[PDB]
Order: sequence, then C-alpha cells, then structure tokens
Amino acid sequence: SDLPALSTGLLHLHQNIVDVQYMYGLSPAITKYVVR
Repeated sequence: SDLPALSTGLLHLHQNIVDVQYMYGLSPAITKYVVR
C-alpha cells in the first residue's frame, strides 16, 4: 500500500536518524554539563 517504489530503505533510515539524533544527541553538551 502506497510507496510504489520500495527502492529507498537505507536512505529513509539515515534521514530518520539524522533528523532525530541531531536534536536529541547532546554529545558535547553532556560532556560540559557534568563538569560545569
């Protein structure tokens, strides 16, 4: 149903992570929060 292509699985997965972890990553933020 819908998505008459099925040729964009890994591509969609990358956008899903690059569009969520970019805002919920805080990798460098936590490194400067526990020591300051």
